[PDB]
Amino acid sequence: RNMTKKEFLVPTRGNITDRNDEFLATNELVFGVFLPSGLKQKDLLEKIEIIQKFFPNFSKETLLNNYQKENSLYNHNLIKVVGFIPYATMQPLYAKLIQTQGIFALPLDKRYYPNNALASHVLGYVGVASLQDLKDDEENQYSQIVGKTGIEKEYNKLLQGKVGYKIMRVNALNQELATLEVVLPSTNNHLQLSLDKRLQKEADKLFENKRGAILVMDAENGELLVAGSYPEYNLNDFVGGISQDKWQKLQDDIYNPLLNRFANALYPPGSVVKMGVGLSFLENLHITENTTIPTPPFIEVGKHKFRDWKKTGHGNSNLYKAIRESVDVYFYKFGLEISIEKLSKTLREVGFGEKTGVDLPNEFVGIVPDNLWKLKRFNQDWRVGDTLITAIGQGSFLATPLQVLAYTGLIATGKLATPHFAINNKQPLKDPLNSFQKKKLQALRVGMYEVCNHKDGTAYHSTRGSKITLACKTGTAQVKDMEYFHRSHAWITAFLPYEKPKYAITILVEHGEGGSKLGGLLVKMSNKLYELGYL
Amino acid sequence: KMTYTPTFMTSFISLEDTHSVSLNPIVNLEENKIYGLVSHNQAIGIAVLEKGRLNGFLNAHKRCAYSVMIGQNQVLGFIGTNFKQELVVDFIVPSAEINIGDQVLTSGLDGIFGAGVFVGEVSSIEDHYTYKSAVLKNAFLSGAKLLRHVFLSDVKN
Amino acid sequence: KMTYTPTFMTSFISLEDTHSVSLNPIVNLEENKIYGLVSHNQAIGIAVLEKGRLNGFLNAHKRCAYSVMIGQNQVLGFIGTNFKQELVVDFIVPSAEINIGDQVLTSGLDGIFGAGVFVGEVSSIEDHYTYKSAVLKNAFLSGAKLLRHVFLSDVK
Repeated sequence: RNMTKKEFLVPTRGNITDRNDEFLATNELVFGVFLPSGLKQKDLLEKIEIIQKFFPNFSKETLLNNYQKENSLYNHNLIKVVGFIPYATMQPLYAKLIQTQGIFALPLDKRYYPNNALASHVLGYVGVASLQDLKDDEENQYSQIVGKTGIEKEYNKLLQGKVGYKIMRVNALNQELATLEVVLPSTNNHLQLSLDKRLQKEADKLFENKRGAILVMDAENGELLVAGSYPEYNLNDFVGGISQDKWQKLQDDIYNPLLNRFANALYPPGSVVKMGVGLSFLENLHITENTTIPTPPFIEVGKHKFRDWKKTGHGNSNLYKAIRESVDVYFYKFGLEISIEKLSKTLREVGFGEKTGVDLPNEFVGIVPDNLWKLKRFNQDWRVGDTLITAIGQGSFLATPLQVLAYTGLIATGKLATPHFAINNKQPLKDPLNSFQKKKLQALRVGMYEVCNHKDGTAYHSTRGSKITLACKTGTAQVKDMEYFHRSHAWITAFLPYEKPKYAITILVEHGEGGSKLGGLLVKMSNKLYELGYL
Repeated sequence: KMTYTPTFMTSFISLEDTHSVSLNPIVNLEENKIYGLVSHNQAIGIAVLEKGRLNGFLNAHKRCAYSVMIGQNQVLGFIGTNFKQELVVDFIVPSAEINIGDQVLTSGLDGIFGAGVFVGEVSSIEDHYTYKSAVLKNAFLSGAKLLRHVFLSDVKN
Repeated sequence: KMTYTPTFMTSFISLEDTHSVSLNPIVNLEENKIYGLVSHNQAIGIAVLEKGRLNGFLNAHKRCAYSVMIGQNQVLGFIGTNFKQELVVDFIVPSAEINIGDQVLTSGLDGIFGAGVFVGEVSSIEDHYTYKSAVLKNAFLSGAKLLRHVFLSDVK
């Protein structure tokens, strides 16, 4: 009869690849010096002295501490004394370690992010299985390597793969005889993302001294070619546990590097909502895109005056012109005549209430403020003033850069893309619009066209020098003489090319102090897509 | 810089093991320094001085290990052996491109051999997921011609 | 360098077998050094001086072992024996190419024999996974006759 013996076959964690098969995330073969468990205190000391010689850069006692610790292996035996040893460091040591009978040196994997802080908020990082992680998915135990944030986390099961095992007949000498059973481990554990590494490096360059977020998206299927959040952080600093020094540096950086700003940060959309608001007017009222009304510097309604962004005012203006010139009063006036229940329905239909459905963990839904919402949070009534400030994307209105992006690609396309990173995530388009609404879209596009291309357009002086025709909408959100943190945030979203929309771009600079000021960044990205043949 | 000094075997250490030999003493070597052994322009194993005795541990001995490189891209691994006493290159990166028949040479990174001494050729390749192994053919094992005319490899430390 | 010094067998040591003989003393040998024994230009066994007695342990004997090489590639093994008291070459790597009929000669690396002395020919080969063995034919088998012209092999 005798007895048998089991051995797990643990697959290497899958690679993460760029659109064009560049490496974003991979593994590095490194070493580890191990001693057997359950050893005499006298002997253990003499072996640590031996291991001190080979690594004089570690202290005789820091190696005690490593012995009994919360580390270890997947095996019925062996304890890791020194870990993370570079291959090159092992080069003169391997043979010397082999000469000593009870000392083992074994190959280990260490995750590696070649580009460091590139797309750090997309890729995320892996860490040591928490005792709660082992509970979550029992199979996290064989590697003790699990995704903590972003894609590494969202696609952990895939990237990690499935263990196999191999059961074998053995003799007393505990040597291998017949294989009695084999179950093989999974193999194709790799993952391809839609990002383009060149386009993201451009994105980083553009936000070089700036905080905020930037997004490029194929508006026909929802692929994200760019997703920057600034500051990014260097994923490699987490791999072997984070140091007390670097954790302080990240936590106490006031610009908040750990914040994912395209999916886990909320900002007032500002004027960018205006074509969604206009679409509601046309739908619910008895008016048209050509309905022209007088647009003074401000209006009065009761006790208070609702002011337009520039002193001078904007003469007579229709829908096309109100979009073009980011005019406030057109929306103030028709906002008087629209119920917040119907406006909010249209805004929520164009994707501001809910998650876009991005393949990351914990996407934020916004707040499309309405009657019932103000009651549940503040217990205060819905005054007309609330309808009005909301009709220009401010007050209690919050969205994510993702929401604005999906929204912008709905306008341009007529259908709603689910943004995603995993190329093999076939996300069908969604059709949340009726007949009437789709027809009115062109009107809205022409407006966006005019923002960038008509000389009156808010974004004319800034978006010139573009190799393709652009269509945009600017925004500004309240929080030259103004100190940095008091400054309004800056939006600009846009689709391209105008003549047949395919891509959408959405940019947000924290304290960017005005939406038009971001046209110089939009062109540079739209040109990079031209330069690289996407257009 | 590097020296080759001739040496010869006086006997096997055990008569139940062909991969371990006693070598004639050589003037001022360092004790416990691991030296390389070369015969017909080939790596046959290593040698260590211990308590005044110069011992040769040949290819496929438990204690014989050293650094080698494979093919023209000089893919790195370490020499070991297996249960069938075949010479094996262990611990190769899984992404590395190896072909059956590729030359295997000493890497000269271990301070045992200089670079470029012939070891063998890749005959088969095992996947162990986090790394790969290569089993060699045309390497020195059991062949009596190469146990004469032996030189010790002293790489200046 | 190497020397052959003559001696002859005087008597068998054991009453249970023919594998062990007393040899006529030879002046100035070293004690416990293992010497080779040769007769008709063939390896017949080994000899050791112990406590003043020159003892021959012939091919089949439990204490007789020495280094041999097989065939044209001079594959190494050691002389031993097996459960059927056949003369065997043991300790051969399984990956070695040896064939039935291959010449078996002393390897001359063991400090017992010089190289190239005849031992036998391979008659069969057992594969044991971790090693292989080769059973010999035409080798000296340790028989009834007390030989008169044996030479002791002294390697220095």
